[PDB]
Amino acid sequence: QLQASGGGFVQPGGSLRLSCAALDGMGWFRQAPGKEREFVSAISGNYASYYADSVKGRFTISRDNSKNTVYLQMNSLRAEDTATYYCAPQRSIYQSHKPIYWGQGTQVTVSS
Amino acid sequence: AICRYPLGMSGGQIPDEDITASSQWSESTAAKYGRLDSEEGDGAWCPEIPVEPDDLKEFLQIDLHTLHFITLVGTQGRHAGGHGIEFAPMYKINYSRDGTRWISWRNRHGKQVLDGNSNPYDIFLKDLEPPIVARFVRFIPVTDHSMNVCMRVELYGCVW
Repeated sequence: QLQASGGGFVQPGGSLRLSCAALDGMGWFRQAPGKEREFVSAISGNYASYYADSVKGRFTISRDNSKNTVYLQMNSLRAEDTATYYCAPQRSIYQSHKPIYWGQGTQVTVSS
Repeated sequence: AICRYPLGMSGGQIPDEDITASSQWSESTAAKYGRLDSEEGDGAWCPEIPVEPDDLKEFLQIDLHTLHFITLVGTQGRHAGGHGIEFAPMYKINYSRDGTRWISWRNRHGKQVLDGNSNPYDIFLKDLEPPIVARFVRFIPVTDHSMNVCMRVELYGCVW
């Protein structure tokens, strides 16, 4: 179980850095109100980083091993990016059928 | 020339029955699930893994029924809505016109093995020069160590 933090209110065009700490496979997910949880980004373990088409170029993920915390710099934030953000460990097919227990997720509001 | 049309993997035009494979880890990871952009089942086709770099015996086979031109291929891993980790870092293309006689696709230079994915999410488009003329196409995941692979594919081209 991982704990996300660092959210708040931001004007369109703005920036925000989210944090997460308690695990190689790790992903960023968000829940917009009235929408289901969707994938935002992930860092694998030759550390491969990938982003959802909706956030490509604008967002960046990076893992700290001096602080055991993964960050998400969200640049050029638009209204659509309003959601409650979460982080969870990714799994192999061998562990695909194991329940997911989410943890804390911060509110990010991108309003003018 | 310009015949880069999707042949039916994500769209569903190539039906379930036309997609076969060497083996499957589970029913949810069956061959039929290896459709580009699909999130059905456990997110991809996964064989009774892992693939051995020495013994490359696993494959995903698509039966096109009529003879096509395959100018481009597209691959993806098991994104499973951000929860999947698996993908094929490399692969090779085998193809038949009768389903009996198999040809290994080779580049203008002579290399068989194509670079695969770097993650389970992003589509990687690999051009085929010379272009393939086949009724049957096989995707063989290729590795450097015994790793778990998963794939979602799409073939691009046109009919004869």
